[PDB]
Amino acid sequence: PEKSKLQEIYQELTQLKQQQIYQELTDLKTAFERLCRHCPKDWTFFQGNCYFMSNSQRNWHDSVTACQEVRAQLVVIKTAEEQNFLQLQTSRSNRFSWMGLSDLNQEGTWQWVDGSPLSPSFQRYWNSGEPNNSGNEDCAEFSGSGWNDNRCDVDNYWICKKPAACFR
Ligand SMILES: CC(=O)N[C@@H]1[C@@H](O[C@@H]2O[C@@H](C)[C@@H](O)[C@@H](O)[C@@H]2O)[C@H](O[C@@H]2O[C@H](CO)[C@H](O)[C@H](O)[C@H]2O)[C@@H](CO)O[C@@H]1O
Ligand SMILES: [Ca+2]
Ligand SMILES: [Ca+2]
Ligand SMILES: [Ca+2]
Ligand SMILES: [Ca+2]
Repeated sequence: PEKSKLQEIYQELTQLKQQQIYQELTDLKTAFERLCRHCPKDWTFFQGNCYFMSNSQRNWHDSVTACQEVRAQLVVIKTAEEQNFLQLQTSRSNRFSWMGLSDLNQEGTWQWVDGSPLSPSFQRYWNSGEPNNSGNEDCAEFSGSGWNDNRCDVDNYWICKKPAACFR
């Protein structure tokens, strides 16, 4: 079967100035996954991943579960280019949307739903004066041209993300 041979490729990979060897290893792995670009209907393809801009609103927690139900994740932003792309989409659609970011576990400590912390290089995306935790806000949303922390129980459109697949 096809899905079988694919296994054989990832299998061999696992079985494979040192930082220079791994850097090229990442290039190779990426050159292959680059061939897998199938996205579910109505989803957007962007840099190897598929994004879904919901057509309805939900609170933050319900948005998180909505994404898991389609084998995806409330969008966790990894690069500046990704952030700018999403911000433009939400900006043009005039819709406030949730992202997988919150300081729920510990006020002030922003963390993505995949465990990773908010890097200082992303602090520039917050809107002027944010995050102000006005009335205890622990969830991030695309608001205007930047981010804003809002209440978890508020309703917003959301965005989910998952890797493009090799088979339809
Ligand atoms: C405590 C409170 O509810 N204040 C609201 C304002 O919202 C707060 O301040 C803004 C700047 C933002 O930090 C929100 O997260 C706070 O809840 C509210 O301003 C608007 O707030 C929405 C977000 O819900 C957008 O950010 C708009 O751009 C803001 O103008 C104002 C007017 O709606 O009412 C209270 O002061
Ligand atoms: Ca290379
Ligand atoms: Ca809090
Ligand atoms: Ca908070
Ligand atoms: Ca706020």
